[PDB]
Amino acid sequence: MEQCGRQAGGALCPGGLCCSQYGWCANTPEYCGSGCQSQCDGGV
Repeated sequence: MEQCGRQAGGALCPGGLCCSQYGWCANTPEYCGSGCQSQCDGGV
């Protein structure tokens, strides 16, 4: 799992993954919902 956002110098997730409020990359509501830092729409 890649890191992102505040927790990784502002980095975007690879492969259209959502960056959670904790700075981890995945595509579940826990990552793409409230607090999502980037690519919250899956990179559409």
